[PDB]
Amino acid sequence: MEYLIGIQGPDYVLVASDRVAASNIVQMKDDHDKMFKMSEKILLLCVGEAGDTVQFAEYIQKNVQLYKMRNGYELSPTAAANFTRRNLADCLRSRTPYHVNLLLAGYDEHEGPALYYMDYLAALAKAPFAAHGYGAFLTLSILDRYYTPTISRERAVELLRKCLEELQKRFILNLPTFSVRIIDKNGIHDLDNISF
Amino acid sequence: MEYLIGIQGPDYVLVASDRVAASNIVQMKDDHDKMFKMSEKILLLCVGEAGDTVQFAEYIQKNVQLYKMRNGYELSPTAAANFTRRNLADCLRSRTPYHVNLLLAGYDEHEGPALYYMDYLAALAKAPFAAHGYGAFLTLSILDRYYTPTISRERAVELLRKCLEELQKRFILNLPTFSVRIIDKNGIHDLDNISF
Amino acid sequence: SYDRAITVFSPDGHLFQVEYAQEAVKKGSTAVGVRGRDIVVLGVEKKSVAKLQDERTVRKICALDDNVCMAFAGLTADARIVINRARVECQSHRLTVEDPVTVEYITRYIASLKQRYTQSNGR
Amino acid sequence: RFSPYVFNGGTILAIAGEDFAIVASDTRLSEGFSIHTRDSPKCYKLTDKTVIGCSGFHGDCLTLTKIIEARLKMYKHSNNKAMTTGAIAAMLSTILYSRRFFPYYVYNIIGGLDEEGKGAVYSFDPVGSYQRDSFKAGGSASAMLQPLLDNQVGFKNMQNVEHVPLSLDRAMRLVKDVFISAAERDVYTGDALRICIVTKEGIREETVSLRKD
Amino acid sequence: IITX
Amino acid sequence: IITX
Amino acid sequence: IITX
Amino acid sequence: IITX
Amino acid sequence: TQNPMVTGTSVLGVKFEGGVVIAADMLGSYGSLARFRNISRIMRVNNSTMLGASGDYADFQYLKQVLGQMVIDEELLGDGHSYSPRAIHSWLTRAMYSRRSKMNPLWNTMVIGGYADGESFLGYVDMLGVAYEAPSLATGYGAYLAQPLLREVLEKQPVLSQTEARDLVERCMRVLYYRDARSYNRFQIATVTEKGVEIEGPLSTETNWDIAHMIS
Amino acid sequence: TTIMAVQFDGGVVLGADSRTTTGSYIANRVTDKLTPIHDRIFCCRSGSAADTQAVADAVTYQLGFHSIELNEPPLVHTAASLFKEMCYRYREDLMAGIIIAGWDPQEGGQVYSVPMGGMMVRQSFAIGGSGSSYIYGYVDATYREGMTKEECLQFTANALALAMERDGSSGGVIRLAAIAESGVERQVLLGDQIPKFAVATL
Amino acid sequence: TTIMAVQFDGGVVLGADSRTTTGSYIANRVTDKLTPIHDRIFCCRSGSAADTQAVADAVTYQLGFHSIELNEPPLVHTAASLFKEMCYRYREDLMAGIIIAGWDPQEGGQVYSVPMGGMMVRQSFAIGGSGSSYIYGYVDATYREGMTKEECLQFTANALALAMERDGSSGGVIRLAAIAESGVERQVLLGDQIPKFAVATLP
Amino acid sequence: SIMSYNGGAVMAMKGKNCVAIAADRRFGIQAQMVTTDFQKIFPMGDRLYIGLAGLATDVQTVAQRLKFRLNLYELKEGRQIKPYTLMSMVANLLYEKRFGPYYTEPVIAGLDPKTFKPFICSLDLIGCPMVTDDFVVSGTCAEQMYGMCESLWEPNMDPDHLFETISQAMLNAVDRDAVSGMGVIVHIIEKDKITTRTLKARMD
Amino acid sequence: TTTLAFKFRHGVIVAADSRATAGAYIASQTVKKVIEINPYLLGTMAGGAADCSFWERLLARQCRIYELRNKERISVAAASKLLANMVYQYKGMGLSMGTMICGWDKRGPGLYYVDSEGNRISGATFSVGSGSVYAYGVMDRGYSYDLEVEQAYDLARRAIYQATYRDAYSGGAVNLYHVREDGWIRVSSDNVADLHEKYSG
Amino acid sequence: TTIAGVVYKDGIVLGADTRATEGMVVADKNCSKIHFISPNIYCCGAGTAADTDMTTQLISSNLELHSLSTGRLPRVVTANRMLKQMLFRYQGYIGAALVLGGVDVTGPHLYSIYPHGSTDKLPYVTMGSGSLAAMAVFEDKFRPDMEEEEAKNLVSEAIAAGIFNDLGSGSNIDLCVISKNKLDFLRPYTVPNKKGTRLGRYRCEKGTTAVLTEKITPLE
Ligand SMILES: [Cl-]
Ligand SMILES: [Cl-]
Ligand SMILES: [Cl-]
Ligand SMILES: [Cl-]
Ligand SMILES: [Cl-]
Ligand SMILES: [Cl-]
Ligand SMILES: [Cl-]
Ligand SMILES: [Cl-]
Ligand SMILES: [Cl-]
Ligand SMILES: [Cl-]
Ligand SMILES: [Cl-]
Ligand SMILES: [Cl-]
Ligand SMILES: [Cl-]
Ligand SMILES: [Cl-]
Ligand SMILES: [Cl-]
Ligand SMILES: [Cl-]
Ligand SMILES: [Cl-]
Ligand SMILES: [Cl-]
Ligand SMILES: [Cl-]
Ligand SMILES: [Cl-]
Ligand SMILES: [Cl-]
Ligand SMILES: [Cl-]
Ligand SMILES: [K+]
Ligand SMILES: [K+]
Ligand SMILES: [K+]
Ligand SMILES: [Mg+2]
Ligand SMILES: [Mg+2]
Ligand SMILES: [Mg+2]
Ligand SMILES: [Mg+2]
Ligand SMILES: [Mg+2]
Ligand SMILES: [Mg+2]
Ligand SMILES: [Mg+2]
Repeated sequence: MEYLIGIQGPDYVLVASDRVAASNIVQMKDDHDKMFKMSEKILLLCVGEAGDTVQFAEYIQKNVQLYKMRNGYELSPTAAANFTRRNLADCLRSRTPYHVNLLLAGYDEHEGPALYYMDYLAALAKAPFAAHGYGAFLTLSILDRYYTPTISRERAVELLRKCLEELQKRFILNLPTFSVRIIDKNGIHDLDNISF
Repeated sequence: MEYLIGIQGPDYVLVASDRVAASNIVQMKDDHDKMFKMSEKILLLCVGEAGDTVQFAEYIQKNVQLYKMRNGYELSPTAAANFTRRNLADCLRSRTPYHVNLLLAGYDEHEGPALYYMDYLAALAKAPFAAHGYGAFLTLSILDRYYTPTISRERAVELLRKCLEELQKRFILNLPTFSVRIIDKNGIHDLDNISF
Repeated sequence: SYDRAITVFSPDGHLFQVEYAQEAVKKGSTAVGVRGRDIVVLGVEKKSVAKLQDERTVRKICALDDNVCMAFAGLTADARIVINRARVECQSHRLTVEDPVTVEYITRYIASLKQRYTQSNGR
Repeated sequence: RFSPYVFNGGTILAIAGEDFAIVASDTRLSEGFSIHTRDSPKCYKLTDKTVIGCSGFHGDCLTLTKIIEARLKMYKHSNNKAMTTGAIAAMLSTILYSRRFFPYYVYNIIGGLDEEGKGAVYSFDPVGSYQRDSFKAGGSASAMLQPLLDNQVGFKNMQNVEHVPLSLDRAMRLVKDVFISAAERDVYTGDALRICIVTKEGIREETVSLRKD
Repeated sequence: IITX
Repeated sequence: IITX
Repeated sequence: IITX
Repeated sequence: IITX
Repeated sequence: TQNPMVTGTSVLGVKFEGGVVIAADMLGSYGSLARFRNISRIMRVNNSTMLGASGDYADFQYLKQVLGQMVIDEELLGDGHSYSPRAIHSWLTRAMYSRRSKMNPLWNTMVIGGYADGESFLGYVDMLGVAYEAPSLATGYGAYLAQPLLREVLEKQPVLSQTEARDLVERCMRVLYYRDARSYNRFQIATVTEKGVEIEGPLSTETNWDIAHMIS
Repeated sequence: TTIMAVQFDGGVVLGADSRTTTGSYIANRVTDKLTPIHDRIFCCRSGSAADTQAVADAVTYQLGFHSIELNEPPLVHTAASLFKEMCYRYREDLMAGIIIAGWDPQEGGQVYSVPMGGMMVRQSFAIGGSGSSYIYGYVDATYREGMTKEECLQFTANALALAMERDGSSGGVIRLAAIAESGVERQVLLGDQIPKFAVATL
Repeated sequence: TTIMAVQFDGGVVLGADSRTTTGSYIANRVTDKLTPIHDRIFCCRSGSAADTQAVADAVTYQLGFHSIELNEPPLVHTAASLFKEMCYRYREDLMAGIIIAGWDPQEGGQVYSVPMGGMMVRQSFAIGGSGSSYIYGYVDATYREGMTKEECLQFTANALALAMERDGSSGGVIRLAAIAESGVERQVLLGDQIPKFAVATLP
Repeated sequence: SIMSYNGGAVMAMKGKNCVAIAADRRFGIQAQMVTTDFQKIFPMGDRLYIGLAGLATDVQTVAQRLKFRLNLYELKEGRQIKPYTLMSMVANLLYEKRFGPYYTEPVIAGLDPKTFKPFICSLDLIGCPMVTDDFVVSGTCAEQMYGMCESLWEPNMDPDHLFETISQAMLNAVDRDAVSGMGVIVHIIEKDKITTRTLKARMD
Repeated sequence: TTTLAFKFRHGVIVAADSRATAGAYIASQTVKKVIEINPYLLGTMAGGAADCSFWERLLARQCRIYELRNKERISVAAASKLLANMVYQYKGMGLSMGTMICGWDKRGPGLYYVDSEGNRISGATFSVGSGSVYAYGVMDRGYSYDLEVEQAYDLARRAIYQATYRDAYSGGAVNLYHVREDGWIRVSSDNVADLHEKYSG
Repeated sequence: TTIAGVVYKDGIVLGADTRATEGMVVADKNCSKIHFISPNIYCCGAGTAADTDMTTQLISSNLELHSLSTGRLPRVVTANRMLKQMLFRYQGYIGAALVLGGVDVTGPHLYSIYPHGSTDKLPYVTMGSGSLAAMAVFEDKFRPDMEEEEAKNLVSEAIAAGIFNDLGSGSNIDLCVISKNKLDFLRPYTVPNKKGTRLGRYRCEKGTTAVLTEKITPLE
């Protein structure tokens, strides 16, 4: 069961997500990616019910790309986050609700870096850091303890590693590997996977 | 959720069990022992519902020890296995059933080594090898593939390690360490824990 | 069920059934105990001797647990009962306290078992 | 499904002073949308030093207080002294737990003097969880009463205010105000407020009118 | 009733 | 509800 | 069951 | 939902 | 009783200066069927105490049997002590509570009326052991229809005479005949005073149906 | 509720009690359950008050328009048919037990039952409503072929008085109506005017 | 089932239909629901056949022993009381609607109803069973104070005939019994002997 | 319960020539706090604010969709909307969802844009409006809030006394509710200015 | 509720919040969740309040009788087992108790987790209650057997504090105890409001 | 809620209490339950508050349309029809229980209307949780052709009965008197319930509440 985490520093956002696709008692994939590139400076990390997660994420993705094509410039992270919310919330009492939980991370030339939390009910909240899944229960207090708003990215990767180690130690699920990415002025960078 | 495994060779029985005590989403203990010494040449490995497992195992344990004290010699593994079954089966339609699953491993001077499987309903079966828990679903086919009745103990520890590796790879639970013991003509020996 | 008071007081404060039980002890084979510096020894008289006896089956020294044993003198049938009751109790202590009994603990238990049989109906 | 419970309402309150205790309750007994009676207090005298307030299911209120009365006489007969406030509280905890699997649907607050002559309040859940408090509301309107007491008696969320001792007059003005405010909003709380003041001189009784609607 |  |  |  |  | 069978509706009671009056119709309903149209739902307990019962009539008959045997038992002693109305009320609370606590209630709601040592007694007990006293009582639909009238009078004038209390009870019994679909216009009135317990009946109220021509 | 209608030579008699209940509270003690659908066609209503009122208003509309179109008085069988159609079509959504009775120049005095489910059947006399259970025997023993109008009125008031005595769900006043070529005659039997039968005291 | 009993001066008349049903199959068309409890005390049985038979057998035993002990004929009120006690105590486990009727030298002809739940009440006449719903009106309109025995028999047969006509759960033959000081007179009204009332075909 | 899922509390309070509106700052999902600066009070005009406690998703949707309707109204009419007219607008919006409602119970606080007369009201979740001359409350600790308001509120309070009263009613009310708090924010609305404060408050 | 305990070189630390609730209503902020079984044994309370208080008070009764009968301190293992065997009879009847039995005996520092489901386990560290997941996070990242005493007090206190921050059902004050070889001591009671002032990214 | 109506010699008297509840808590102490339908027709509302508000408003609005078109004073039957047909359509899901009263060219008329769409035309009616209390007063004391002040006394007595015996009802008594010549909307008619006075004062002075952040935003 799926883990997402985001940490926002002064001029970047660091994100990570587990790489397991599970079904019943087995892991079916150990190199799963739960991150979707919306634009050059926006990632959407999506977990939840099978079918709903990809169908939702990819629909947002294609619409954000379509906006770039119609207008010649990209949606801001905040505008993409509110676009995502509008859709989720509009669908909530419909025949086709989506049971998904998300983080949206991004960098905007003018507002700087941003992290957004959204649950399946479509409550949207901006946050300095956040996490989804059962693993969040073990790791949010670790983030509260060590995070500061000035945290550098070297140290954010270290803080992230403490959280992922806590999951190795204490969480009952076998989540052995994680995707790590970071967003800043120069776009989306892939960092090395964190593995055990 | 708990894993037990037993492999019987020509003159020994090799057993192992996971070392996790879980509660909700967390592991609460990583050095848990699921094995109970009944006598000099008998181990009882017990898993199942909290409370029931220890209460059942220790009641059997004390009664097997009491038999040694009353009579000056020990119950055979077969007799202890049938004693254990009688109790479980007698309690099955009572006010106080025990939701436990077991292996009983032992060595008898005359019948040689023996492995016994028992589920909570109290069906008792002798077997050349066996396993309990969800992990058994991933490991029993590995035992069917490589086990032979003449298997040496060096090779049985290797076969066991393939099973435990399969749980690292493929099982959705985090079972990082295992108790390993072996029983032969000279009693019960502790082998090194198998860890990851 | 038989409720007769068997052990009762006699006029000068005696409990005659207990005294008579003591007389049964005095007719039993002699048993001796010595507490050494780092050893403890129990020795006991004959039983019968007798060439046709199987020595093993009539021992009057008996393990209660791994760390406690006992010898007795008196009615051997009565002893067997007491011994088994103690053997059961040693296992209940181990169950509820996860230590072996102290020797005092199990002595104290045997003693109160005996006392009960001097103040209970039908026995 | 016959149900053995029914909610009959009632709000209770106790305050501990330095040399006094107050136990207060409204007098309305309800059932459904109806009033059974306007004059059914929830305070019960236990000793010269101890008063108990009870609300919830009235059937249990009656039964429990009669049990307590019997247990106090039994105690006095075995031990040749009246039960202390603290001993009553400790005993009541065990009585409530004896029915852990079929509870007395009662909310209890004990107010009295302790052995040094000082105010003592003990508050209970239906299965006997309890502790000592400086002040406590219970029953129907407790969520209305408690916060104001936290603020005004506990001095909570207030800066630059001297934490003076609670006078009887001020304790008394508070008790009347919180019940009058509860009477505005909780439909169960009304008719009359009954106040018992426990001191070394004994137990006296004030009563004030509440809204009848 | 109450929980901790 | 309301009947006759 | 069987009635009158 | 408020009632009258 | 888990499921009541033949049942009775409201019982009314009101204190007056020198006594207590209670009223109850004479009907045992079987669901909506008015099955037994001439049953008493009032019991003389002893000289100072009377009892009226709503709910399951077979449970009331059991209480009558038990309580009747208790007063005999006591009379046998000829010792100068009698169960006061208050004591009977207490006993009844305990018995109801006790039966409730075994999950096997007696399916009744009751009004005890009495007069002893110059004081009027009026008390209520239900099937759960809820019990209290009050100047007027009304069980069942009477709680909704009769009690508002009773308490409105008693506020303007707490101390009623016997004939005032009687006229007020007749008025209430009229309203109940008009608005309770399980009521019946054949009732008893029972009065306790210094002189003991009288049960009058069968009684009927006058009714008005002028409104049948005001379909307005 | 108890409702009843009887055919005589030249007309019909209809009757109802006047009780409307919610649970066992009486929301109306003087209800008028005999509703006019046309000049000489009435329905007696039992079951849901909301349902029977709505259905009766709808049939009244349907029949009034029909009658203007044809420029003739409506047939009683046509009123019954319109009730039947609506009560059958909406049987799963309605709780309505109806008696339609009246007079027309073609077939004279007629009584039709449209019970729950929405069948329709013509009858010499009909009874319906909760209280009707308590008078099947009585009406089976009393009904005579060839009763006069006054006899039908007496028979009706008796039967309803008996039902009202026993059914908690019936009561109040008896409303009667007689319908013939000459018109509609309505009346109320109340209080002492309602036929009396002793409670059988010992 | 429909059952009925009527008091007259000197005795009682009892009546029942003869139908026993399971669902809507008729397991017995000629059931005898009027069972003798003593020489001059009968019960009429409705509800569960098993329950009313077992209860009636038990009361018969209780009353027969009581009667030998006292060496006197039993009171009708005593038979009714025994029925009441058992039907009330076991009300949650029984489905029984009983009429007890008979004669004794002390109080003469008496009818007691013990309906489900186990109350007991004495009545001039009583009716019970599923079919009794359809004759409340009729008996309320027909019953007269002071009826002779023959009038009570006619009244009873009429009422039961009417109920049997309408109640699917009643039917078959009418069984009657008259009980007085002189003894018990039983009879069956069957076929054309059962009172007839026209189905109201259309003019 | 749906309304206890995110928790939260708002109240509003009337003074002489001024109003106050206040809200807790917690955004949580059952036991878990996610965030401690979540917006529940939204401007609807320079002197007119709506506070929404309830399910967080609908707190946002109602605020946003109300804004949609409000902006159109003001462009189309000549003018800034009156407090009473905003209430009717909200009422209408919520009652459209009568048979599947938004899970929020708004409170409105403002001054009339011409008279500057104080206005407060609240609405239930299907749009029953409720105007008062003292105070309104809404959220998981409504009984707590009622207790504080009924005991502290007085008529004709000035901006400084109104601030203290609404702050004390909020802080003490939410300190008795597990799922409300993590901060309190207060807006005081005057003719000539808006004063916005966060309070020193328990963070447990 | 949040409670925790851990063994280290210098004994066993035991800490708890002080909140009690009835649903979302905060019933108390002043509950003592650490119970003094005897001068060298503590018990902790999470779950139903009445259930914990009653059964741990009964444990205390039983440990004292034991001491009077046997003329010696009951062991941490035996005391925890008395509690396990008492509650086992009541499984599935709705008791809600999650406790830690903390002491120092002939085997050194002792710590058992015991609950109403039937679990009884020994271990180095535990956290129990609605807030336990939040406390495990910080406790686990700061724990070591060779913690200096004051560092261990800081860790326990911070772990509870952080649990009170995230978990709606924990709060009030942090109460901290230390079981040493010659008995337990009460180290501190700090209100969470005062701790927030102090801490500390 | 307790609502009620009476036909008197010259008109209608409607009555209502003023309490509104959310569960077993009072949300509003002075809520208005007697609604304008037309200048000569009013309607008391009980049940789901939003439903009674929106149902009476809609029908009033459609009657204004109707009377604008006809140039005539609206009839009580018309209001009754419109309400009942709507309520019936919604199958009881609109929880509106109404007492409709007015005066038209055919005289005074009073109806009760239920959520499922049944109506009763009667000379006195009551609705709401306090309706049996109010109805007991009407059965005890109503006479035909009462004078205005008698009718007003009787209706206020009936509402009072609800107020004091029903936990659902409370606060003030409102009346509306409608005749051929007059409309008196009497809000409040009676205030039988008052809050007690505050014995102690909690005037917390400036600085008592600690503040973390402040922003002043000036306006025009
Ligand atoms: Cl051991
Ligand atoms: Cl009768
Ligand atoms: Cl009597
Ligand atoms: Cl109607
Ligand atoms: Cl019908
Ligand atoms: Cl039908
Ligand atoms: Cl009907
Ligand atoms: Cl009626
Ligand atoms: Cl047959
Ligand atoms: Cl049979
Ligand atoms: Cl026999
Ligand atoms: Cl019956
Ligand atoms: Cl019967
Ligand atoms: Cl039957
Ligand atoms: Cl919209
Ligand atoms: Cl504390
Ligand atoms: Cl012990
Ligand atoms: Cl362990
Ligand atoms: Cl917890
Ligand atoms: Cl630290
Ligand atoms: Cl109309
Ligand atoms: Cl209502
Ligand atoms: K109130
Ligand atoms: K009737
Ligand atoms: K038949
Ligand atoms: Mg789907
Ligand atoms: Mg079990
Ligand atoms: Mg009221
Ligand atoms: Mg319908
Ligand atoms: Mg049976
Ligand atoms: Mg809070
Ligand atoms: Mg917290």
